Amino acid sequence: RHKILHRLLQE
Amino acid sequence: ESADLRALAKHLYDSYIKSFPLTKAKARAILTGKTTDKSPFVIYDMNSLMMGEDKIKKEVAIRIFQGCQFRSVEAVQEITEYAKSIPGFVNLDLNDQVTLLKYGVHEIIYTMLASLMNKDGVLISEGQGFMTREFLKSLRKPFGDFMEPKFEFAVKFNALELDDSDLAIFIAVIILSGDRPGLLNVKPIEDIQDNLLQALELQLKLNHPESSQLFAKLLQKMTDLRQIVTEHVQLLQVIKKTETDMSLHPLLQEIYKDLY
Repeated sequence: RHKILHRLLQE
Repeated sequence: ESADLRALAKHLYDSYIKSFPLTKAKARAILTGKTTDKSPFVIYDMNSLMMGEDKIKKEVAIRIFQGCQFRSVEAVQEITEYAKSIPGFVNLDLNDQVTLLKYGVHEIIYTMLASLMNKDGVLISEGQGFMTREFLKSLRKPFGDFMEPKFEFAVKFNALELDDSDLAIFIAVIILSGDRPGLLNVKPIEDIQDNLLQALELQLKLNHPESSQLFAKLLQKMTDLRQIVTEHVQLLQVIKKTETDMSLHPLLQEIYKDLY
């Protein structure tokens, strides 16, 4: 869950 | 000491400038006329909206709402890059970074939307449109009620006369709120916030030495912001239910589900 938020953070 | 806090203020300001395309400085230059740029196309009604498709990117209320939706997603992305520049943020537990953004981004969206607003309307598409307040109220319900509380808030908030360099620190303080539901490890969040809050206070004394207790006025507004956010989640809860011909963007779905 929060895959996009995770993706934006890990970028 | 003072010097360290000034360096934090400046690091954040530089980072704010990079992360956010349209600053409050540009936005005020546009709104008062003092820029030498082409004035924003004014959208005061159904026809002007229609003629103004060329300057911006099913039924009207719904199309506006979905435009507002596109821009939010970009804001969330800009705010996320800005957070990652707040010293110590990326060293937090990743689930805590997520929680902080989840609960913070709309509070920063309303803070920063006020930069784009006067009592009559709001700049859109990076200052090249200007959508009037009466037009947004005139929308059929529930869409008429959507933006008006953001205008009410902006009007009071804009009275504090903050600039970009103040706002850069204020926004960081909001993101590092140790009382967000579900945080795993509060103490390191609070340690960073304590440091930002001292940096904000020093900044407000230096940059507005004739304004006394701006710092205190500004903290009181951090609670106003949670209201407008809760009020906003519930109107969106209503819109999710009473409307069908429109899907919420997935990123905004992440943020809003299990929220306040």
